[PDB]
Amino acid sequence: GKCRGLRTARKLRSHRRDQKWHDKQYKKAHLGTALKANPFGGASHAKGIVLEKVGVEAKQPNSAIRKCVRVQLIKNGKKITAFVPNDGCLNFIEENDEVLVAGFGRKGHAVGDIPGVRFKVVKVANVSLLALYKGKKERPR
Amino acid sequence: GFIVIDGSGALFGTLQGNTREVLHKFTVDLPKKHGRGGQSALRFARLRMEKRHNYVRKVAETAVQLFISGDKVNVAGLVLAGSADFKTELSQSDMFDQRLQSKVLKLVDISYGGENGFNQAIELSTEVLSNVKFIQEKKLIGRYFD
Amino acid sequence: SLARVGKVRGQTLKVAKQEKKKKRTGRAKRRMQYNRRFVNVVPTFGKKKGPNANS
Amino acid sequence: TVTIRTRKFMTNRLLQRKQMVIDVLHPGKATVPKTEIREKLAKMYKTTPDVIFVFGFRTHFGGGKTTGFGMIYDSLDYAKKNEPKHRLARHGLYEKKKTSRKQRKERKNRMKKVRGTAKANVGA
Amino acid sequence: PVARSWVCRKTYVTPRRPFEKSRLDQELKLIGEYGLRNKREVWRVKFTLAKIRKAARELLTLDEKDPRRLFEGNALLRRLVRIGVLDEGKMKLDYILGLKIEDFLERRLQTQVFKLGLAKSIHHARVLIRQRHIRVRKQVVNIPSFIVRLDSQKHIDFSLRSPYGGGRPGRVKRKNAKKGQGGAG
RNA sequence: UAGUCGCCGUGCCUACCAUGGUGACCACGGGUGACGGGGAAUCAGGGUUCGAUUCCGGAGAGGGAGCCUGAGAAACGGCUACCACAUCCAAGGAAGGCAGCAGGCGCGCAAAUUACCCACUCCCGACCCGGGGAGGUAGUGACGAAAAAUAACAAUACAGGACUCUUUCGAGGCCCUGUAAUUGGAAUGAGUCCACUUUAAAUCCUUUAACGAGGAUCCAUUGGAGGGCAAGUCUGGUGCCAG
Ligand SMILES: [Mg+2]
Ligand SMILES: [Mg+2]
Ligand SMILES: [Mg+2]
Ligand SMILES: [Mg+2]
Ligand SMILES: [Mg+2]
Ligand SMILES: [Mg+2]
Ligand SMILES: [Mg+2]
Ligand SMILES: [Mg+2]
Ligand SMILES: [Mg+2]
Ligand SMILES: [Mg+2]
Ligand SMILES: [Mg+2]
Ligand SMILES: [Mg+2]
Repeated sequence: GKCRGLRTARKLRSHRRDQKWHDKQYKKAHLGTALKANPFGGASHAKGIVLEKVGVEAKQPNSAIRKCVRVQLIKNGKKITAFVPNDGCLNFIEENDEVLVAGFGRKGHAVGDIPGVRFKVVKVANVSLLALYKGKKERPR
Repeated sequence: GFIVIDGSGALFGTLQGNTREVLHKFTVDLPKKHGRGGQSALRFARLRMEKRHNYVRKVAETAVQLFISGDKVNVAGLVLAGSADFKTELSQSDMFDQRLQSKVLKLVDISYGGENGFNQAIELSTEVLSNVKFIQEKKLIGRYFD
Repeated sequence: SLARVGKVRGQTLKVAKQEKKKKRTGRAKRRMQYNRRFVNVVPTFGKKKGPNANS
Repeated sequence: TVTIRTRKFMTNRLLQRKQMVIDVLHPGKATVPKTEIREKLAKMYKTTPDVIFVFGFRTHFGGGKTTGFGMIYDSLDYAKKNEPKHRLARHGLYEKKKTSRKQRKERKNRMKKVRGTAKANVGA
Repeated sequence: PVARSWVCRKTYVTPRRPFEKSRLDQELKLIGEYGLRNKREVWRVKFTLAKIRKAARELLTLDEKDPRRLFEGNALLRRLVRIGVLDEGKMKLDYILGLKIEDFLERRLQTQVFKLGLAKSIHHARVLIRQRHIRVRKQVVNIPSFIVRLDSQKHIDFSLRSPYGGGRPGRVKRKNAKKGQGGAG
């Protein structure tokens, strides 16, 4: 503070109330455009259909072909590049199957090589992708 | 695609030009009509129709899962199938999607409920899959057996 | 390209896992660990080598 | 090898009876049954064992002490006149009816449905 | 609307730094000494201590001759002297800051039993206690954590209903006696 | 100012006069993913966010409106309309509202058995006698809290360490600590399971006979091992490929 007056409570509080908005994160929390724009709409997971398999190329120093997958959500209809992680797990993901998608730990921010891919697959057809990779369970056919 | 319903159990299967495929099948323990007499029998048909509709909800959910793709069908045709008016509840149900009602290709009755009935419902389809060589074969070999 | 999916994990040699003596558990296991820290060894000169330090 | 002291004993002037928590000592064995307990209190209290109704014993953990509440009524006629239905069916001399509560309710509404003489025909 | 309590809380708090090498050392030293099952078991003690130090500061911070401070301090003192940590001559809440966890861990029953010598090891002592082998003033004790007051410390001995006590042998001697007897004939 | 209504005071309403009232001390208007409070989470001290939710107060039973009956209702498990939606007809007609309990459809990432009882607590009624999906009791339930098993001991070897001894290496063992698929018997539930108790009738738990453990095979997991960050330069495969 600078006005250390005994009766400037109002003037102070007002000033604070104006400047909280210049903080980028508060504005992020309280204006709705971010929450609405986010397809997750303040959610951890979201279900969606696989419609095509895509090999997105990595950024520099690194060099790799990341295996992503174009899902279309049911509730909104928005389109997402959900990335499948680990080794040999893509042969499992068949086309036209429901997968539960989650975030990527960054709250609206791209991560490393995969440019603009904030989402990863957890399940396939009520079957944990982990269980398929480990070999505990099998795909129902 | 093909959905096959029965009080016994369901079955889902696809159909290429020549090849016939099977996607999924399942069971549900829907308890039967006798259930419990005297006390329940009068209010049995009402509770049972609710439970049958719940089975219908599960079948409906499978058709959305399969035949819908972002509220838009990816597979071209969808042949619903069942006996005792199972398919009609699936057709007219509100869970069944409207963009899909636009493209309801056909509903088909069967007996016993299953793969042979799935095949028969294809035979009722026949005229619907006129472009397919499988249908032209079905018709030609039908005359050859005649 | 999408040709190379699942190459290496597969081509590696699927070796069967060998059997081992079951490890002690619980309170007793923690006791043993304490003992391997303090009560067994005696003071030694220099820098201490790690538990799994092999060479 | 049983021993029995009394606890919180009291003289009720309004039912003219005595009531007390029976502190038992019973090392090395299960909760002793009520039939024997009643005969033995009967001989304890110089009263017939017909009237002594005792209940709610609970053996403590460790196993050398149960605790159950007890009271002794002046007559059989007065006790039967003014005693719980569940506490007689404990023994069997009384026996509650075994018609389920929902079936009584369904009876009530089924009788509630029809007017007139058919009421008699309502019961089966 | 229901007839229930729903009053419960966590009894402990985890440490703020997870991989202090000195901390790991300390928890292991104390484990080795007293035969505990895990680290939570200690930390819940750390929580009780946290409560004690925080209240102790509150009374020291109050003005002297506060009737609240005197009564509350003397009650805390009653509990500590009863357990028999501080001496009744020694009772004054400044010494609580010069005070350590080991004195409270000393009055656990597994330790007090090994110190008494009636158990070979501290771990054996634990196995006995959990095996319901011993009693205290006609009360069977299943729980090793039981804080023993000084009054009830002296009266520990074997139980009468026990294979070790004057009673029937346990399940294994039942098997070894029945099996060995059958081996005889 | 004078009346109307109303149980009274008042633009509550009617008529006649006067022309006032609020505003940078943020009115007015718009928003609120806002029923309120008692409280919860977090914390050095200051503070920050949350609080539909078992206690209190408010409002509401498809949408709005209107009313009889009553001490008390603008009642919704009472009526009458219009609107929205639904059910049968012999064609004239009939009947409707789970934001009560169970259960169900639908939405979804997302949520339980159409169970038993007035025996406890209280309530209603003309009541010593009736009723109570309020309530209680069981079933499911890894939202979470408390305690606590999955081995302990001895004797033999060995490696070591305080002792005597020994030039070291070794020797003597009152002392030990650890280890050794080397033996030795001692001890337990979990469970199985007679019998009571429990309790409305049961169940669970506590007590108790009889089986129930030597690798006490009655097989404890999840994540990690360059740094951040406790912890393999061990071995084999791949070679900017896969990850
Ligand atoms: Mg308050
Ligand atoms: Mg309230
Ligand atoms: Mg209020
Ligand atoms: Mg309302
Ligand atoms: Mg109404
Ligand atoms: Mg109703
Ligand atoms: Mg009502
Ligand atoms: Mg509703
Ligand atoms: Mg009652
Ligand atoms: Mg209820
Ligand atoms: Mg790090
Ligand atoms: Mg390290």
